[PDB]
Amino acid sequence: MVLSEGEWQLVLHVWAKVEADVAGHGQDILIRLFKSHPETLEKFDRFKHLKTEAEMKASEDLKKHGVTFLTALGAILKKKGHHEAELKPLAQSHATKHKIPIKYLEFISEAIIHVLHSRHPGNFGADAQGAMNKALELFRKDIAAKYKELGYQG
Ligand code: HEM
Repeated sequence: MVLSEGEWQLVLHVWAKVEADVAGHGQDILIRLFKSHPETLEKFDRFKHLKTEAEMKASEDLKKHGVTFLTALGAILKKKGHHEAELKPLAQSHATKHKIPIKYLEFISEAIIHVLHSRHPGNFGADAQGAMNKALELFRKDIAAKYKELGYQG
């Protein structure tokens, strides 16, 4: 699939706001993911033991990982579709080291869209949400094809 330049502008316009508080957004997103789909928390051997949302908020480690994850996703969205290099090392680790099924990438996509809707309603109307959703669908599609080349799932 190919986004238009007007669709990438809606995605990078709301991302510019996210980047004013990277740690905050990375933390909200992971917590939302772990609350909504608790099974995903099991894939993190470093966080697995956190029992409540209050424990998750207080975790400095979780907050450091939210920064790492969001910064890597930002770098991919700023490429505007030309992200092949950035996707290779990410596909290799998530398929072979971490073993993250595509279904979980769909769950985190849902958590990203929930948090931006919540924190940025004026910049995340229907058209902006449709463009972000396309950008994450493009990312999931490319990653799924790389997973299949690497021998995982498909
Ligand atoms: C937009 C999607 C995602 C991005 C951009 C992202 C990026 C990252 C990055 C940059 C790292 C550190 C380097 C590496 O190991 O590759 C990482 C680590 C990891 N990721 Fe992801 N990731 C994504 C989705 C997920 C999903 C949905 C899960 C689990 C449900 C997941 C589980 C992990 C785990 C288990 C690690 C290791 C954490 C630790 O022990 O250090 N990732 N991820």
